[PDB]
Amino acid sequence: FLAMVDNLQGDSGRGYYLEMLIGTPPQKLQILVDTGSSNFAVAGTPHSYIDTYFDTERSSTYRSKGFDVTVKYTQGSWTGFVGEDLVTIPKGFNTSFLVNIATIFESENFFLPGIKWNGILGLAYATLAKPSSSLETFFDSLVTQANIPNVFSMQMCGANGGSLVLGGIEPSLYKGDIWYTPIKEEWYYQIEILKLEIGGQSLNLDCREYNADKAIVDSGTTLLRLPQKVFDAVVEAVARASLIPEFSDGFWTGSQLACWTNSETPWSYFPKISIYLRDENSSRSFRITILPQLYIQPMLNYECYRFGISPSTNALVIGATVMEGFYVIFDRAQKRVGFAASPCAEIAGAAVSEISGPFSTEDVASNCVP
Amino acid sequence: AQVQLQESGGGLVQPGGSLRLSCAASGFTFSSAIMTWVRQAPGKGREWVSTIGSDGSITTYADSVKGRFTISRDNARNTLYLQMNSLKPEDTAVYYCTSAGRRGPGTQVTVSSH
Ligand SMILES: CC#C[C@]1(c2cc(NC(=O)c3ccc(C#N)cn3)ccc2F)N=C(N)OCC12CC(F)(F)C2
Repeated sequence: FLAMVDNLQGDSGRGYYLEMLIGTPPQKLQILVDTGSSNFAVAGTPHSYIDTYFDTERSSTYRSKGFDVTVKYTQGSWTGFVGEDLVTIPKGFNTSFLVNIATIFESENFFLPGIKWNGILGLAYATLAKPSSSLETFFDSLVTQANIPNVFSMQMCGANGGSLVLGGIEPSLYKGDIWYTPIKEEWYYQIEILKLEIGGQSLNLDCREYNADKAIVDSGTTLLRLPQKVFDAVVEAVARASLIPEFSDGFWTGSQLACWTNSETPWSYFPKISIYLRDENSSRSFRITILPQLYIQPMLNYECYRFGISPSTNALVIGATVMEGFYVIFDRAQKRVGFAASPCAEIAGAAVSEISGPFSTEDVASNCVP
Repeated sequence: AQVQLQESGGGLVQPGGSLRLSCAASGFTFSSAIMTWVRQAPGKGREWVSTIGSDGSITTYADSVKGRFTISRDNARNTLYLQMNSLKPEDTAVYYCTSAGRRGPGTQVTVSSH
């Protein structure tokens, strides 16, 4: 897997993207690694905020399925043709693999300004595939055809680049222990949250709050997204834990940046945020922890910062805000997500994430999903 | 989309022998699915054999069976095939068909010299 180390480019705003070679002769695209969807969907015509797209007419091995795909979502929508073609992953594999491909000809809040990717690699389960779960996924193609385990792992380093290890775990990407939490439902990478704690203090919410409709692990969502009730409670604990004159309301909702003398950094006065996850043994949990530096994110004479947590509707999305702290292990063969502390997850010689365990789950229900 | 799959046609052959495997599909639009043949012998690693794209024109093979095996399909009959000539004892295994995550039960191929 050393061939797969540092194969990702980007940061949490560009996205983390992988160089993918499609068709014959090969056309090089930059593809967003997206654990929150299940289609290989690429740019099929030219379009604003992209330089390249995949031209299906210039590939002699391309084959059209003769139908279209349509995904409406809340932000917007995407529409493409569905086909098949040969792909390689040069930082990874020698050989080429025959896969399904959606070529996007029309969209809305899809290709948002300042992205460097011109497609999406959906690495979630068949169940999310569109138009239906019978459209074999890229990873299910690659497991079968490349003879790799049914596992991949991801490290983001933009807190530059990162690593997508298809096939396994690379030991030089983590130190300390992997802790694994069960995947509750194979669609998204849906996992069970038992508790959020801010500055040592747990929020006083029914653990059900953190899992209606779902808590997921999604490389394809920038921020830590929290159901409005949860968000509001995280914001209130963060500001009470802070003791220093308040942030603006505009800060907390994405509409304002807070700024300091390029010198007096804001990290010393903000609390830790810890998300507790159920271990494989249900009596036990483990906690993944982000310091201020991952959720109070930098964007001449002043350094400015955005809040790295936003509200959602039906989902607690563990996005890039959190995954930027951890080597995250998508062990589909064992129906579990693993987390270890990322060594690259360090700023000014301090670790910006922590993992520890084990703790008692004798205070929370036997199941926190509704 | 209940992708149901059922392979047939394995058996016990000699070195230099031949077989032809089939795989019947139901549950899904066979005519629009990429179809793959994989093999598993006991005590070994899973090994890809061959893939075919949905309209049949696109076919790839593992170096270990290139020019000995041929994959084909019949869309009108929702059936996948694999023709296997020049059989070697290393070809021994359970051969199965996989699509979208799902597989049938498999069919046994034994190339015994004994
Ligand atoms: C196909 C697809 C898809 C999407 C999607 C994601 C994105 N994501 C990004 O642009 C992005 C940028 C920076 C980072 C970092 N670090 C990660 N992701 C864009 C359009 C999408 F459409 N992928 C994910 N995970 O959730 C948003 C959706 C739209 C949807 F249909 F709800 C799913």
